[PDB]
Amino acid sequence: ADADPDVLKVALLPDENASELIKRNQPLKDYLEEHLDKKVQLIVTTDYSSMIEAMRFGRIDLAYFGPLSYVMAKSKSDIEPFAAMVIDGKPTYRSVIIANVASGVNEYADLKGKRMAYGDRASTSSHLIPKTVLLETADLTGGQDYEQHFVGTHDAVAVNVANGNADAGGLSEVIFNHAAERGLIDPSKVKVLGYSGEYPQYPWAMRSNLSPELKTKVRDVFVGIDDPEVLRNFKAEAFAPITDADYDVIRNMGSLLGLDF
Repeated sequence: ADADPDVLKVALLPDENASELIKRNQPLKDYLEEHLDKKVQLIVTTDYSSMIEAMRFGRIDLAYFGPLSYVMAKSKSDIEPFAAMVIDGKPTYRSVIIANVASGVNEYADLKGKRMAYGDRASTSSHLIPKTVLLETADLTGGQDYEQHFVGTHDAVAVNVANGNADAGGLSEVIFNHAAERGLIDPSKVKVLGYSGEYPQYPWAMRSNLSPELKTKVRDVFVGIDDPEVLRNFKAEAFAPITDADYDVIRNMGSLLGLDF
């Protein structure tokens, strides 16, 4: 492995359409090239598992993880978290549970015997969180009391609920709220059932076998971002420092999915 590579391979969690992600992250790519004296290569893998595996095998250098995919990767490889975005005045985000207006699902309890859409099995806000909400509020167990299907991206969850392939679904609040704006869905075809509580934001992480000097520079450059043109695409105010212990809440919730830490 190279401790100080000329090119940084930077992976983005595939929570949306790859073209949408590359677009959103272009100003950040430019900012990093300037302040790090590196070439940056943006990567979007096919799914969450393929991103976790690429990290374990040393094929990527930096990664923008979701909370659950981060703790899974941390259990398999030597990585360290270093920054998360502050959006709408907080370093947290929520899951939204939505229903198709034509399904007869008017509240959580009505999901009994119906079709629920989740994103990736390794997703926090499109799997772990909404599954937990349904259990705690309505005593409903996935696969036992309702049908569960995994459709991949958060974009796909919104699309499958809106077109009638699923009766209800769970996804990130922010991704849902911009789905009509992007023309993914007809907003009159869906309604909101409820929201989760607030959970820690997506962590940026890097392989720990980068040089100590390079690791310090990466941390400092991200936490120092105050350029409005980089922040605007993310609707963010800042990049905050983080620690591994900030994700213990997710480790404990993951017991429900059979994960041990």
